[PDB]
Amino acid sequence: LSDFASSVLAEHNKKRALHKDTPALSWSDTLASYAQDYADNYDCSGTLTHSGGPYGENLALGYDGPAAVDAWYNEISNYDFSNPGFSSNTGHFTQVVWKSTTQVGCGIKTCGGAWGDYVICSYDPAGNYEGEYADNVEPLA
Ligand SMILES: [Mg+2]
Repeated sequence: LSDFASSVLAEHNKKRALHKDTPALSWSDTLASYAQDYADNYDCSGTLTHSGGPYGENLALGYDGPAAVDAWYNEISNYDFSNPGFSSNTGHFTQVVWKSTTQVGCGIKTCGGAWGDYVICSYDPAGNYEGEYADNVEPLA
């Protein structure tokens, strides 16, 4: 794996191990080809829009690879494990730790000095299935 791929995969697994019964991810070359193509074509507008593809997806603007994973994960501060499910400010975290997700692949592209890096990670199987959060988003162990 490349330095970007290794550091990003490692950051996912460092976080997932903090949670009960959550296995590590592996890198997928096909997922990364998908994500890097979307990163290649990103319009550097400052707006984050999902690709609408078949995989799970996390997006960030202004962080390198590992720092993006860190920011996604830090949404745990808004997650109420007593009331699991989706919210606009927890969906990145729940995809990072989604138990049934087994593979991740990501891409990156600079958007200049005013935006920093655009980072997209694609996930297979996808996370954030409504009604399945309790089975796939475990509490801190
Ligand atoms: Mg996103």
